[PDB]
Amino acid sequence: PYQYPALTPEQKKELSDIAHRIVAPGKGILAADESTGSIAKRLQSIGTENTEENRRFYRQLLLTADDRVNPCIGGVILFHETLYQKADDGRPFPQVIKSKGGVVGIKVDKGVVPLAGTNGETTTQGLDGLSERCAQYKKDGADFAKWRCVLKIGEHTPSALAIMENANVLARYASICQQNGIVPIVEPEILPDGDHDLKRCQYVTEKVLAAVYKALSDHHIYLEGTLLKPNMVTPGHACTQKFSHEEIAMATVTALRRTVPPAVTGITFLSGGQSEEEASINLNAINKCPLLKPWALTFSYGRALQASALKAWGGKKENLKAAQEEYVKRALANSLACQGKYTPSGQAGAAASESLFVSNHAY
Amino acid sequence: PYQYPALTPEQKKELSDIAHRIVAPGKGILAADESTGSIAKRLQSIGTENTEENRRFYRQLLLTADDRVNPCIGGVILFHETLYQKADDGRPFPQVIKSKGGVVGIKVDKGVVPLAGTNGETTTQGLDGLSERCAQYKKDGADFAKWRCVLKIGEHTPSALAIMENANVLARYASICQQNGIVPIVEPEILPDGDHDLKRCQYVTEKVLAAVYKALSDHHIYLEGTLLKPNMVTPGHACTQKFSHEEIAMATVTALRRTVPPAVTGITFLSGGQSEEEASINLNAINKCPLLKPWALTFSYGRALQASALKAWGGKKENLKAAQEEYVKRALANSLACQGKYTPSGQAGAAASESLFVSNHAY
Amino acid sequence: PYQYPALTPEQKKELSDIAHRIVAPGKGILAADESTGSIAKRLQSIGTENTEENRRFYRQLLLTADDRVNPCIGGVILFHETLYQKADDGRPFPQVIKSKGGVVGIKVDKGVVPLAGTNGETTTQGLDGLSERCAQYKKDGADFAKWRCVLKIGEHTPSALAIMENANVLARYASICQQNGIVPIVEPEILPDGDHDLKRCQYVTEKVLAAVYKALSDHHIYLEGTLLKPNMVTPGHACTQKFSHEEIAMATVTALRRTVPPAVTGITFLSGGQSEEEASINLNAINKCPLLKPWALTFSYGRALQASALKAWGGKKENLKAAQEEYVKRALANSLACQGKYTPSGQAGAAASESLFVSNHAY
Amino acid sequence: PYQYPALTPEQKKELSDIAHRIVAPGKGILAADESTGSIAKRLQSIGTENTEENRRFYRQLLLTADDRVNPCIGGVILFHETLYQKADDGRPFPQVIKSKGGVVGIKVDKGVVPLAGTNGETTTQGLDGLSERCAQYKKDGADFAKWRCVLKIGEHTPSALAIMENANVLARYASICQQNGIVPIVEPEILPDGDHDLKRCQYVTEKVLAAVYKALSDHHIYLEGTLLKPNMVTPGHACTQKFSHEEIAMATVTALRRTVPPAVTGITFLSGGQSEEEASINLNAINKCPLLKPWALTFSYGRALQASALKAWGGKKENLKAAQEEYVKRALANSLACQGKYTPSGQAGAAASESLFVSNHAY
Repeated sequence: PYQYPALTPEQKKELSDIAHRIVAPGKGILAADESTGSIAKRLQSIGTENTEENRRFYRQLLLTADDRVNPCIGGVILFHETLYQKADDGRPFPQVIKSKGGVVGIKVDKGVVPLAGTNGETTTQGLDGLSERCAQYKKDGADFAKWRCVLKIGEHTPSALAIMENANVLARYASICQQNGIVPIVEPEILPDGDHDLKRCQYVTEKVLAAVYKALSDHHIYLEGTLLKPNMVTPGHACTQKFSHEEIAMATVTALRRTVPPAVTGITFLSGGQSEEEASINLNAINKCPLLKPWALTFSYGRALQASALKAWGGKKENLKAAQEEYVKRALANSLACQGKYTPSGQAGAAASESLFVSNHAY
Repeated sequence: PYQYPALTPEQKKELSDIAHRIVAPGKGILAADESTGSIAKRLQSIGTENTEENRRFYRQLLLTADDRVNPCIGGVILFHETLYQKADDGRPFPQVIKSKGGVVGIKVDKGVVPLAGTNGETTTQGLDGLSERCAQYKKDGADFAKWRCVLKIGEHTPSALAIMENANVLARYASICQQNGIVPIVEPEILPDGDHDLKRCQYVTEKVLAAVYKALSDHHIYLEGTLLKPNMVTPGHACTQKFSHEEIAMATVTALRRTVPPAVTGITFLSGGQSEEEASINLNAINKCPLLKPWALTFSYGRALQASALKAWGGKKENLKAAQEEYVKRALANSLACQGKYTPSGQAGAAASESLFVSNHAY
Repeated sequence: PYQYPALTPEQKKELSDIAHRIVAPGKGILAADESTGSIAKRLQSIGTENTEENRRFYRQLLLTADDRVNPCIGGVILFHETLYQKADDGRPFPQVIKSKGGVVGIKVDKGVVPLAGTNGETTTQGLDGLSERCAQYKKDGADFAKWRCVLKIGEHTPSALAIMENANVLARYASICQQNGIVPIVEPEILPDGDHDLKRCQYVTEKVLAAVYKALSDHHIYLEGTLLKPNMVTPGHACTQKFSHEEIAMATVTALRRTVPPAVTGITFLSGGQSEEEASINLNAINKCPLLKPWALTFSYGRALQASALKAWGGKKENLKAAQEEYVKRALANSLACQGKYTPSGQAGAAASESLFVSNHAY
Repeated sequence: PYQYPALTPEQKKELSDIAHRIVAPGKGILAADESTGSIAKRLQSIGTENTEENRRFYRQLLLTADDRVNPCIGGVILFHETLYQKADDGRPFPQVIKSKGGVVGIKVDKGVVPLAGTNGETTTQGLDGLSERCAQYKKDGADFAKWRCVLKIGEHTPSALAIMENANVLARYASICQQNGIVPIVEPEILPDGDHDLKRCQYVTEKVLAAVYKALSDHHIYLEGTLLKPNMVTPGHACTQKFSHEEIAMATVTALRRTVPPAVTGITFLSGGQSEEEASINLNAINKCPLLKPWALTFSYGRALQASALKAWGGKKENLKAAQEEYVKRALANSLACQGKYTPSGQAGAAASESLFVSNHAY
């Protein structure tokens, strides 16, 4: 083939630096990028109305937690709206995030759409005018993006077509962002739904990740200037067979070692329905795994960092402190987990948990 | 692989019928789908202002030509705007088109965007919410769509990446339309620019078309419910070597016979910068070619059906008749061409022409 | 991509001519290329010993049938051994075949080998020194070759890997033969085993053929200088649902029309276990099918042309005449079938049969 | 996709162990697998006759070097013939190799063959009955194999077709060996010929390696039970621009970090025409490179370990000692190089050399 560089050494340096800061040792990402539709089902759980102010107050609640949270959070994924909101102190949220030593990210996909002649499979859209949107977001302080593709395991679910099509769109999205100085987080999520065991998930995860990096290559994206946000290798939510945390940890790092090139700056796992505690224990075990792990293995959790905080808050402005405390707890635990230093459960074996939040999806 | 039908026998029948009527013997397509930006450079050639009324009047000029034009035009490709305009008689344009026995089409792509780490190569966007747009257009009377991808020949131009990426997006676009009862016209256009000869264009056209039908297959689209709008195989506009019309005709039908399955209802060629006359002569020779041609070989011209009409009109409402006459001339000639009955030049050999309209592109 | 011609116009002409003669109207191919292992199970059915002389006598029996057989047989596929044998009259068999207006072919693959990490799937080998072998066979009078790949339908049988791998090896084999002036018969056979219905076979056949022509394209083979030897689209041998001959005929020509380019000189079907009579009736119906069939639709049968002859012979030299008569019967019937003129059953509908010969395979 | 394991945990363990011993810290591989044709041009350089005894004596010369060589050589690649020869002491060569703590390997490909419609490109054959040959070699003491594919850089040389085809055959070869308990060394060699610079070689090497691991994945081979034998990233032999050893070292480990998964046990570089000394200095610098290198970076040299020894020997049995001394020198240097401990030149920068041996190829 032939060489026409996509990025200049200058643009390349820039992308590597951002990618590296987000995933610095002990750090992870807060994914607070629920669209108004999904946060609605959250706010609604605590009988609170889904109003812009309520959404703005809760995002603030999370984003203005005390400084114990600073060394733990490398980046925060925001929804478009929140990226233009302000804290009570009149500071735009990207400002409060940065001031606390965090990098701000923005979700840029426009949801999943059905794949015709498939068994309920899906791609995701959002490429139209993505370049323009990325240049603006860059101007407005965001340094990394998020695009989520969804795969599922069924009798004939991860259809090649889905694998090929999803891998290719992740590559297109990645290419566009890099051109605008935004570090793409590539999120090929294989859903925990179904009663498949550990090994079926590992096999499927390995086949999917292989396709994804080949696509990324074809499309010529600069790996060092990217993050990977896979699912951990776990049994299906309906599988009756039990597995320990090092069974899932071993399965996860193996799958990862066989597919993602060492040049990938880091992989930030999604929790997919796991309880806050269970999600921490698995991240820890992953980091305790004996095998050589050439990339940062950290977190990029949403509800796994938010369940207890939301529930503590319960819409009452009066519970702000108690809520923020619940979130800081989690942030600390996950900063420990992503270092294999998580003190409770989690350790080159384990098998604890207890909390729970999943739905026909996973997460 | 595994069977999950994309279309029902009912939806399949529907798509075949529409595809077949558009390309019935003696018929072709008027591509009158210039966006406001390109028609602007047209109107401007005849020192007329680019106003909605002027655009509406000129579209009307073409669309209300006398009934001699009815057996010649199977379909008309409209731009979004015109699809919602009315003729002086208060009739929506889709209505005047249909009443004259034509099927109305709508251009649905949102232009080309650069491919990073490529030599000025491009894909095209417009997939975002394409399903929704297609359902509406269907409601509003359109039965087929148009999406144009652009490839170019250079020292290293038709890069696989471009070929693969463009082929795949044509397949995605095709899949979505078929799901909404719209017959997709697949337009992989290889640009006439460069000083390449006949054979380089044939080779490249063969490689591109092969990729396109494989993609179409992977994506499971129903071929019978599609039209192909390729370029004819011609030397580059800058090639100093001369070729006869059967040299290009032979080169064109060969390239086509090696790549597009007989199940494809018909191929409607683009003129790409050829004069009205030259475009007619080549279409005719193509239809005079001795080889077995299992699909309709017809036209889907824009400026090759409009040059003389536009120039006759020259903005003066007074020249309406003289202008419409110029267009009807062309329509007749092309109805003859697509039957190998075109009486002037054009015939299993030929080499005439004379008119001219191309620019860094081709067309 | 880039142009480095594989074949010269001279080599191209040559390949087209051979391909066209084999499949001239009314003609088909006798596949008499059983290896010593399979003919052994044949000879053994009629309690005759598998000796070189017995094999040579029986091949002779077939190859020296009276002149009524001449306009019916365009080519004969021979096994390596027979290609070097002589008829009683001291004439090398390639000589008696040619003198009777037939083209001689040679099987050049070296059987199937297992595909690792697959459900009993297989490729086929024989590429090693294939070029050398082809140059010799060419010298020794053979003008076309045969290479058979085998695919099967199971809960997860036509695995992409098998499809991709088999398609690619067919392309490699095809490329080598064309370089040595031998017209490759490409044989992607999907086995009749399993209880799948008509539609599952059609879907699978369509997916396989699509892959095969894409591969062929990638590998740059000259289509016009090739023959295709697919399976007809039929239900599985274990399917309890009944289908008429036009159901299978319709299913077959549809599948074919969607996948193989009109440039392919002809498709010579394998019988795969069908009785001599049933095989004739299906070929006929196929040729009676109302749809446009741009290529020769003929036969390339083995046991479907030989069952009755072998059984008539029964090892006795005394029954030579009665045996040859049985074969000539079949040859005539199939010459009629491949013209849609087969007078008994077979006709744009039908549903007759009665004879039988299949085994864990199909054929 | 779907899970049908290729290897059992037992077979998997076995392959990992062998792979790991060959490439243990400080160890490398002696590639002494010249076919009779190439060793002939060697023996001939020192005006010695190419007789079985002369070939047997010289192989012995290398294989019976004193014990200083034992910790340095993890494996030895032998040609078929030598695998069945004996040392003067009546010991089969696989025995003397093993007794000295080495693993014996066997070259199993049958050379390169032209790719039709390509610019002098090539695949390699040797798959026919490869399984059988591998089972025998296993019985006869070999534990790893070698298969070499050759790619070249030209105006349009690394044609996709070549890349795809070569990658696929490496995967087929790898699959077969693993099934027979033999650790495949995968050798996609991009030839040093041409006047291309460092960056063109890096780009091409990155594109080739990406294709190779995707193929390997598709074919389901077990990475941990494999070795990679790439070329270092260097300018073309005809490039007039100069580069330092860390320029080539940096270029090499970057290219490697972007493409080969950390699960690959180790990469054993080929010298490709570099002098013994230059080859050592580059290996060292590679190991001195600041970047994270998750796999063993060692040597698998032929003439780069043999030049001086052969020349010292000069056919005279009398010079046995002086010759073996020259080889032991090199072995030691390379054991140091592959540890970044090579004491002369070589160090996170350098730019020395001086010796020379390349020909229209590279090596």
